[PDB]
Amino acid sequence: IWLKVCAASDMQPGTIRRVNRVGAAPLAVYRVGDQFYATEDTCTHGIASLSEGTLDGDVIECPFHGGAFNVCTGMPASSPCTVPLGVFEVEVKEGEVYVAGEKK
Amino acid sequence: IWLKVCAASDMQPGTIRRVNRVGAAPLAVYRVGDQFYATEDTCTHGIASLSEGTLDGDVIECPFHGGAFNVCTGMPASSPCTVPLGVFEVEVKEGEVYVAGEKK
Amino acid sequence: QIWLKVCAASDMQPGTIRRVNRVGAAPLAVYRVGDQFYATEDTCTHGIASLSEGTLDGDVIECPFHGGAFNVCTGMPASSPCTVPLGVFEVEVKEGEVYVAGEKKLEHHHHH
Amino acid sequence: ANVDEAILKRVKGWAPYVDAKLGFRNHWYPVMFSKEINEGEPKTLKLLGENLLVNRIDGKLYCLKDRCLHRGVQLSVKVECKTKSTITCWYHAWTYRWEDGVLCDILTNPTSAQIGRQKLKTYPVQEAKGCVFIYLGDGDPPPLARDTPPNFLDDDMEILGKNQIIKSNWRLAVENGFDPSHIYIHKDSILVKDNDLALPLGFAPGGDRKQQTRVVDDDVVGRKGVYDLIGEHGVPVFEGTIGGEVVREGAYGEKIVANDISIWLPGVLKVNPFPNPDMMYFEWYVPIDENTHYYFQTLGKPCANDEERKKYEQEFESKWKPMALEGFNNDDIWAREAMVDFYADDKGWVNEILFESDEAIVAWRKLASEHNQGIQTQAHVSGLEHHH
Amino acid sequence: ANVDEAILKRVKGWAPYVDAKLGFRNHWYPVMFSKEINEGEPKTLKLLGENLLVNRIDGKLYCLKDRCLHRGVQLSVKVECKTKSTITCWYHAWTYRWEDGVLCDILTNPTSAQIGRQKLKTYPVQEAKGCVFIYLGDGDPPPLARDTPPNFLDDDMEILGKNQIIKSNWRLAVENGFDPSHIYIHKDSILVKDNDLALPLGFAPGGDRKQQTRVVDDDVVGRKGVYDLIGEHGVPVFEGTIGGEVVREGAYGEKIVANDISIWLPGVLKVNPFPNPDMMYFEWYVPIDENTHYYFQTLGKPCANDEERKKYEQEFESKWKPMALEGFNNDDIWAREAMVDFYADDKGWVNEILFESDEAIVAWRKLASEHNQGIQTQAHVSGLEHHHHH
Amino acid sequence: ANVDEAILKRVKGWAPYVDAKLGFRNHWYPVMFSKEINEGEPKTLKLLGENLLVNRIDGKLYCLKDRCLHRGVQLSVKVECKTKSTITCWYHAWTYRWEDGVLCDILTNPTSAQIGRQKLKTYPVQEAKGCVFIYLGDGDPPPLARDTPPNFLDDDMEILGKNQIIKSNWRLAVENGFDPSHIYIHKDSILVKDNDLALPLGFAPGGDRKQQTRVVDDDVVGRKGVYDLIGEHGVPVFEGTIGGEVVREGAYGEKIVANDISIWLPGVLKVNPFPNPDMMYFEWYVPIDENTHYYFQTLGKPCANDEERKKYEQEFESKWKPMALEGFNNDDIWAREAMVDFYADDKGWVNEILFESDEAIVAWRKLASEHNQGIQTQAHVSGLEHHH
Ligand SMILES: c1ccc2c(c1)[nH]c1ccccc12
Ligand SMILES: c1ccc2c(c1)[nH]c1ccccc12
Ligand code: FES
Ligand code: FES
Ligand code: FES
Ligand code: FES
Ligand code: FES
Ligand code: FES
Ligand SMILES: [Fe+2]
Ligand SMILES: [Fe+2]
Ligand SMILES: [Fe+2]
Repeated sequence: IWLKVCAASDMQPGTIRRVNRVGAAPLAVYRVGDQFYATEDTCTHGIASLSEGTLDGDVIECPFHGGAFNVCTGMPASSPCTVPLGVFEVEVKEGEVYVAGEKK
Repeated sequence: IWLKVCAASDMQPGTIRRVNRVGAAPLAVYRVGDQFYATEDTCTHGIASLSEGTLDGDVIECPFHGGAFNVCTGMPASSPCTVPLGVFEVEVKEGEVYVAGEKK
Repeated sequence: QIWLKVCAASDMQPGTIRRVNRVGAAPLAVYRVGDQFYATEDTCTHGIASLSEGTLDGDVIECPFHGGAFNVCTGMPASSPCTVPLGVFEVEVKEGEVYVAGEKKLEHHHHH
Repeated sequence: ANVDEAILKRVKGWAPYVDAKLGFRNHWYPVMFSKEINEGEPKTLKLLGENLLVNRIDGKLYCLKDRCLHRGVQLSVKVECKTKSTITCWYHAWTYRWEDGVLCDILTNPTSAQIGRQKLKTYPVQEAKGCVFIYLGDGDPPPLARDTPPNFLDDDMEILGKNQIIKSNWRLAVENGFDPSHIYIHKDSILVKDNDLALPLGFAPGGDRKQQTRVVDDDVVGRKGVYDLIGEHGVPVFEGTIGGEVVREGAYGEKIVANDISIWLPGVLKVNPFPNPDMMYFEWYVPIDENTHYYFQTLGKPCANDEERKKYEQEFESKWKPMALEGFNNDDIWAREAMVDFYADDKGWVNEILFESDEAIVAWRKLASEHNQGIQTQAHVSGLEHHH
Repeated sequence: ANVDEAILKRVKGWAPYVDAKLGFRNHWYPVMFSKEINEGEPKTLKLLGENLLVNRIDGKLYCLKDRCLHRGVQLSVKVECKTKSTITCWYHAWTYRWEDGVLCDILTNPTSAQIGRQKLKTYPVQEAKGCVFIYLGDGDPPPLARDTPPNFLDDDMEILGKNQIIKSNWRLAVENGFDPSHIYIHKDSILVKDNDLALPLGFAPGGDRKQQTRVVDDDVVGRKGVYDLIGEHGVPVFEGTIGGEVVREGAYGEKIVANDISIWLPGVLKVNPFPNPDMMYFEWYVPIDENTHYYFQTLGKPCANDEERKKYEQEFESKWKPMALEGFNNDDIWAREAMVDFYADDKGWVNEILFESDEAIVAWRKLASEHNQGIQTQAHVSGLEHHHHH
Repeated sequence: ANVDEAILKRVKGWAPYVDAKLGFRNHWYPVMFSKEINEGEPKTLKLLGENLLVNRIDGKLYCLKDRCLHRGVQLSVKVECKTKSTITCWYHAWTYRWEDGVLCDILTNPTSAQIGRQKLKTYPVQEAKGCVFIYLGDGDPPPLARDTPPNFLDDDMEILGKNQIIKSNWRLAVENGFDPSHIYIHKDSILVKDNDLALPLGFAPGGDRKQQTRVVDDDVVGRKGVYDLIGEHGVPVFEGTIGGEVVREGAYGEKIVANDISIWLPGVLKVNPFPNPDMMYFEWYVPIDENTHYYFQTLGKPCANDEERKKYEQEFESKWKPMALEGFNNDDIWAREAMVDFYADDKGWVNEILFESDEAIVAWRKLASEHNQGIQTQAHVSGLEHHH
């Protein structure tokens, strides 16, 4: 149900971590300041990896075409992206990062 | 010879007032500060009502294509207007505005 | 005629240009950058304009025809469309008198 | 914005209209006649600058954008409908459902994560009166009645018509059609003579500006249009004079047509009655791109049975189509084309010198500006843009 | 104005000329021959980007802009001249007087307030030497002589010629004509052989810069032009060499032609004498739009009586026109077309690499820049734009 | 700077490539076959937007820019080669040497100070395998091998081909050729049936991204390119399905071709073996201008002597050329043209929706952006600009 990803300190502020899942689409965990968020890693506009894009605040910018998403709502922030990203709630307990295994 | 327009006080500086004359073309009365002026209401470049335009200082801008005239001289101030506007004598007597029946 | 007498160093104001016509040869241009004097061919290498009729901006002369420019010290192009270097002629002041060389400098017998 | 901002600022009375070079989005538009598209035979066309594909499956029409999501090629370059309900792009085999445009399969990679996660744009299509209408807009469409002139959809109204592509912006077409004084170009029409029509050369306006037209802000179905009332208190001109001398005369026929003329959004004119006392005429000027439009002509006549419809169709083909739709309106075609240069650089919208009868055109420009459901932009064509 | 400011800033010596892509406004221009416009038969043409209509009424020519004031359609789409002195637009019947362009009537609404209050643009028209000149400018025109080359208007000068549309900016035609060294493209012209002409391949300049030309800015008639004086101190080239070996030779004929060449505003060349020792040649490069021009060719030969005039005309039709105007000048046509791409983006005006004989062209660019009577702009075409004091 | 900066900023992963609308400067490019240019017979051509003139003097090829330094006219309008080693502009007789472009004489003015002080642009030219290569770059050129695919220059490799002008930007041609899934468009090619080829419809990728290709930047001769390895872990698709039902199958021939496909800078594809198990295929997409390219097709087959070379040529003319170069690749031509509209406004580089097999193309875009030797600009064409 919940996926233990890593220690909060494993990620510097403003970075993104790709979380692979056997037999499933990869996820991207974003560290925005001291807050953590998660979405599907694949941009809904193509095959780009959002974990290889640029994070500006709480908005992830895709490396391929400049499309963007709000990592909290998963809603498109910039064209050409139109299909909402799958969001996954994350929780940090005892300095450990956990991401819901179910798209919620 | 003269027509009763309105009370000089009913007009705020920088405002326009249309004067519909029975059996004749309409006129426009402009209040530039504390001085009053009058011209034909119809723009010479078409069929627009100048009283529906914008007054900037002593220049009236037509709402149709942006043409403009100096309300004192009736001369064109902005293209596409090229034909002088008919100016009518204005007189203020005992707190009331009066406009001459015929142009100057 | 190795050295051509141009004028008195005091007859030229800083930032000015003077044309030096020569019998049987192309004209030269003498530039006064501050207290120093330089010289090159007067004819722009890009066409038939006279650089002495151009505008001097520091040590860069701008051609009046197309806006091309050169460095008066090196004679190298400073602005397009100029691409061919100007011939540079040595200038010296003897007794406060400006003299320009009759032959241009060459990549001969000098620093490597 | 499709026009220079300096120009839009000048035309304060109808900037949205002047900006609507590509037409108005979110409205229904007729593009062809039902008989032109048969079962399983996809048809191409361009509407509001967009390339579209229309197909008839089990009798019902479906509309897909004619541009593959992958590399942007038109699917129509080489149509491949491999199953009754889909169309496969000829390039990399991305396959879409006509029903909802969903990318349901990719023959070149059946395991692609894109399958079921992308959707090709679709538009609502409806057939009425033998005409095919496409809602070039987003979201659930409004009733077709909103975008059609009154009575066009009347149960007993039998519609017949003609369609073709004309080289002029759609607006020049609209304005010419609703232009009260353009009647002058029809003075020598064969219809006027052969159908003994009364036709003045123009009108000497009467009454106030407000009485020259009748704007309809809302109909029972939300229609938006303007009626030309220049003939209400205006004086029909039958003798054209120059320096007091008569140089031309109107037509003193006995048949009175065009009792009322009205223009409706998104851009369709209704002339009643026309070209004969017992008929009704409607014509659309559909935006194809900024330089062309469909000139969709329709003639209507109430018919109670099949015998009347049969008789009507015979009269249409043998008389009304060639004498009216062609013999009359052909002059409207080159007239529209004559205004192209003046407005091509968008400067005509500033330099035009209007006279009295143009009150009708002005009323249309502002009604259109105030009630259109959206301005089509080049971005809608290539792909809406937006950066956070 | 009509060109990128970055480029104009670079051509400090003749920016106005480089900016005059559409030609110079306020000058007279020949557009057709008198015999081409008949009584009551309006003719269309485009001059400086403007569509015009010319009509002959009672023998006199009148010019009206071919664009109705109402919806901007060309009146010529369907000409309706309902009375001798007017033209009625085919659309809504706005009617204009040929003599002053005043909107005198409107058949679709004889009560319109616009009647008598609007005026369609008119342009002065004058016929001279069987040529139709239009003053494409505003206000009362200057005398025609100001915009014509010396002697063109001489009483005894019989003028004959041809006109056609050429695909190149007018300036490229001008500089091709006034070019001293372009004479090379004419080395194989039939006129050279068939009329036994003396024609060098080029010229080796001599003297100083100012001696290369004669700038005329003191002409009592107001004429403004430049005389090409390259042959005055420059030895003509009759033997073209490469590496010292002669590869081409000029023509060694008896007839001496082109003693003097001059270019005059607004853009007319005079070659004297040419194509024969007893004749004078004049050619105009009239701007139609930024890409085209009328190549108005005129040939003059003094004549005292009708007999001489006819002999001249017969001679014109049989020898001059086909051997000179065509056999010689046709090479000038594709020559100016060849320069289009280089100057199309306006960059040619910066990257051109000129040589000695272009000194004449440079003088012309400066004279044209300083003495033109106005820069035609696209705004003049669509409708002047302005907000007065701003 | 050939593309709107806003677009370039969006494609951070390969901006240089998207900007290279006119191609990459400082690379060798084939433009014609040796047998097409004869002794003292000047040929005109446009490469990377520049008009060029090629000539053969004493058997050696020379290339001069086809634009007189004087008034910028093309010398080719009326070629005048007065001496064997020079060309004289037909206008004012400025004469240049083919060998170094130096303005050596001026017939209209032998005393001109410009003589010997101006130089017309020249470009290195090299003939190899019967192909004429021009180095459209500045300074000393690198070894030809750097800009040619592996084995093209092998001693025994006999090269035969065809060349033509295609109306599409060069990059669209490159991506179509290196496209793993476009193979779908060749399913009905006569080459497949007539040469008993095994040809799937597409590929279901396997393994990670890194494994989808092999980026080559360690080649000793300096060539830079990408190998398409989608077939190493990817399940070739032979049964195309829609809704799970087979609607089309690939070709089950015995001959195995295209085991390896690679694209190399400046823009040449290598398919091996093809179109036969014992042959090698290479094709260039040379930029002529922003809208067109030369489609330089070459087929190589090892030959030990003249008897074999002659045999191969006969097979080429009667089979390979009509069956492969044309019967197979003709579809690649209209395919390329079909993508023009989408990418013409440069918006397609932003709105394209890619899928898994495009991983190869993306690798090429990055390699090209990183290893190209320069971006050709319109300034290179009109004349480089720079202000002090
Ligand atoms: C030299 C000699 C003759 C001519 C010339 C320059 N330029 C010309 C232009 C037109 C006609 C003849 C000539
Ligand atoms: C498989 C089989 C043949 C080809 C291919 C993939 N890709 C190609 C690109 C150009 C020419 C031929 C081919
Ligand atoms: S693949 Fe992410 S914006 Fe296109
Ligand atoms: S109607 Fe007033 S500016 Fe045109
Ligand atoms: S002549 Fe000096 S820049 Fe051209
Ligand atoms: S462009 Fe249609 S599937 Fe690739
Ligand atoms: S456009 Fe000429 S009268 Fe209306
Ligand atoms: S344009 Fe070539 S010599 Fe003048
Ligand atoms: Fe009509
Ligand atoms: Fe000539
Ligand atoms: Fe292919």
